[PDB]
Amino acid sequence: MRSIITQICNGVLHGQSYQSGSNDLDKGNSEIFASSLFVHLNEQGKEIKDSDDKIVIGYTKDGMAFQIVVAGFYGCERQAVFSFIDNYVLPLIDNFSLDLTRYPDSKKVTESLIHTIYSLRSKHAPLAEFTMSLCVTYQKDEQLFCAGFGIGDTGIAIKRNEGTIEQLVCHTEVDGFKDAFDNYSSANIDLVIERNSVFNTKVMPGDELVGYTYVPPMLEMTEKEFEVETKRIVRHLNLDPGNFDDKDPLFSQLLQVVKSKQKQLVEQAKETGQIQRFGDDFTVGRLVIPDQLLINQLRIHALSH
Ligand SMILES: [Cl-]
Ligand SMILES: [Cl-]
Ligand SMILES: [Cl-]
Ligand SMILES: [Cl-]
Ligand SMILES: [Cl-]
Ligand SMILES: [Cl-]
Ligand SMILES: [Cl-]
Ligand SMILES: [Cl-]
Ligand SMILES: [Cl-]
Ligand SMILES: [Cl-]
Ligand SMILES: [Cl-]
Ligand SMILES: [Cl-]
Ligand SMILES: [Cl-]
Ligand SMILES: [Cl-]
Ligand SMILES: [Cl-]
Repeated sequence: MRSIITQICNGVLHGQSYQSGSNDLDKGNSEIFASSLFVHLNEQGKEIKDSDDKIVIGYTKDGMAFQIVVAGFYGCERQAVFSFIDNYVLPLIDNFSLDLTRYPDSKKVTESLIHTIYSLRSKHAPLAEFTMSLCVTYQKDEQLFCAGFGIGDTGIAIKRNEGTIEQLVCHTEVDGFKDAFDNYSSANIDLVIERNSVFNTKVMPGDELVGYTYVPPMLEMTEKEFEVETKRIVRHLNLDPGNFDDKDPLFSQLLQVVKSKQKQLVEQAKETGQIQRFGDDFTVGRLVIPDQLLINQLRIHALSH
């Protein structure tokens, strides 16, 4: 492949966490963390399945940064999902960045990419059923932008250099549905796209993108609820920025806030001394937007292989 992958996590073994460390190639700008927040207690309140999440972070051959955040539906399909991302999604990213540069309407470019992903999934990976968000940088008018999307329940937030956190891709919930890259959702792709997230924004070097699968739901807030005709309620869920401040990286603070909450949940759960079951796979990725010097260094690195 031509893209530079600086961090990748293909699931994590039951009972284990994964901490990627930094990659010197991108000066510590990218990292992954992956832990299960699944809590499963017997009647006596004692503790009793591999992760299906995948994150990929890297840079195109042109130095443009991307993050892909994926959560598979079913354990027995995890390899099909993981393979589909490597074989079919990753190779699209360079041309997505180039098209975003070259065409006027980022929304049309992104929509077209989503249709293409659904097409390839149906032609080449029927067992790859998953939710996914992604984003890539691109250069236009001597500025740097970031565009992408999310279908399903994964999220991407950004903490800007001055400290404000905003949501780029929300966790979308649709009454009675599970919108995803799957056979079911592929019957009405444009409706799925309109009720999930597409984004395009200006970014500056040092702005920090944080992608995530599942967070404990009391850490989110409802940014919007709306009715969709096909008579269904859609909710867009954001990371509640009240749990964060301006000083530390958002990746750092998310892991802290989740850990502290999960500690409370596990303690509550044990002390009820009853059956409890809740939580899911938690995987988080960090991508700091590169400056022009690193972008150049990456382009050169990609040439030599
Ligand atoms: Cl471990
Ligand atoms: Cl399963
Ligand atoms: Cl595949
Ligand atoms: Cl590639
Ligand atoms: Cl293209
Ligand atoms: Cl646009
Ligand atoms: Cl857009
Ligand atoms: Cl399709
Ligand atoms: Cl398959
Ligand atoms: Cl430019
Ligand atoms: Cl949003
Ligand atoms: Cl849903
Ligand atoms: Cl449709
Ligand atoms: Cl706030
Ligand atoms: Cl710069």
